[PDB]
Amino acid sequence: LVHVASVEKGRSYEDFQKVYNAIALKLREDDEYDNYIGYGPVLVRLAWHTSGTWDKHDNTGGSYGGTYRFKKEFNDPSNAGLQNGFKFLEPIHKEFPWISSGDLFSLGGVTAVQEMQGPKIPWRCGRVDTPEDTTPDNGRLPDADKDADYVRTFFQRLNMNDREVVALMGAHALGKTHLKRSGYEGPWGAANNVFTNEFYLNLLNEDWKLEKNDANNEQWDSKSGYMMLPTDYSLIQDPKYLSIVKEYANDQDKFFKDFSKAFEKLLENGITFPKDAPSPFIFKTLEEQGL
Ligand code: HEM
Repeated sequence: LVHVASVEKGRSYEDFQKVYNAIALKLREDDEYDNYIGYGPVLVRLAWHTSGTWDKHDNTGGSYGGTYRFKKEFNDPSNAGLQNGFKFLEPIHKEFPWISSGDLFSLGGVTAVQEMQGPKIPWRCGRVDTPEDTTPDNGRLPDADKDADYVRTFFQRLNMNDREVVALMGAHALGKTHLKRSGYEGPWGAANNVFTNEFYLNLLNEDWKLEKNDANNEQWDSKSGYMMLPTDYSLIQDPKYLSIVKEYANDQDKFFKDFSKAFEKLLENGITFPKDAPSPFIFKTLEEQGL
């Protein structure tokens, strides 16, 4: 199965910047969500989970088909809580019914990262909705209770290498774990709706204790009130990951650049872009537009 990007008919950069802007304005407006964290983090996670079902071996799953809209995928236990991101995007889709679902879910993530003062993420249009029977089964998203070997092997299926994995994990600066949603509780840091390299700094610099939470799962906790999942912590247990964590803790621009590449790649896995497709778009933030 080849998934060829097909530009929504007649649309160009300005159309998608209008969608960007509507997402960004609603992100600003709907600020109460999740104890005033706002929807940025869950939109980033929605983009990732709708992309991260991809299997490089047979091109099943991935962002192209926008299959999260079907009940098997929106009810994946691994996706618990993402319905909030979907509901956020609903009025956006109603205003711009021409955008594909995959394009909207992925654009939500780009918009969230950028509006949270993260790197620019080039974004390409052209995902096309595919039917219900193309929805990937549950179980393709990763477990959190595992070690570095798990993480490394997991991400090979998404064609990500060590640097790409450690960069992508930096998105765990954002938002928080919610006990009822996954069995883990707590934020990873203080700046959880501003995109920074704090995840790496906290991994290296907090004093972590291995504790059990109220769902009887182990997680790493600090006196500052932060947590790390076992898979996060694996990034400093494994010496290869550790080196990269230290790099990003010590170079914010490098983290931004590597995250941007890896996140675009994640959002584009499985899609074939014709030779004459438009170049990737780089959207202006609301701030850059004076909006
Ligand atoms: C080994 C890989 C990963 C594992 C096991 C993992 C696991 C988790 C878990 C358990 C949660 C908490 C869900 C909840 O209780 O609300 C979470 C939240 C989150 N993850 Fe991941 N994650 C991984 C990779 C990633 C990647 C690659 C990204 C995106 C680049 C990402 C972005 C997020 C965001 C932004 C949140 C916060 C969501 C919110 O506040 O609502 N994660 N992750």
